[PDB]
Amino acid sequence: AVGYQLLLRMLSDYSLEPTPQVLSNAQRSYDALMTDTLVVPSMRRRGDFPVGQGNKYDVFTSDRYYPGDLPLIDGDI
Amino acid sequence: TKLDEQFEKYPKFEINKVATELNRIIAEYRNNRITVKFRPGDREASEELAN
Repeated sequence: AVGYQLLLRMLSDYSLEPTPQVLSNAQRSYDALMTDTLVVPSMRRRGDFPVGQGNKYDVFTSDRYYPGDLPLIDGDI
Repeated sequence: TKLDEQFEKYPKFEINKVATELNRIIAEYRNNRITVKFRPGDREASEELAN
């Protein structure tokens, strides 16, 4: 993918044009590279969303609402 | 689930709707309580014994 993109960039230096097959190969390689670096951020909750009584917020977990941030032990924001 | 390297839990809301009839039955009993009663027989002194 890197080689094909670099060739596409430097083709104009020597006054050439890219044939459609080269473009298709470069597109396929770029798609293959972009596949390997997906993110999918997977959005979190709101922050004031209630936590139901089914989670036993009285004894199991002290908080009764969704945090909205990473809990820690000593950094404590 | 992990949910981007955490352990956020599913919301679990509870709306109790099955205790209404149970409370109604309990109130029905507590409004009219029952106990043990002794009935007399066909003798000369069964009434005093039952009392």
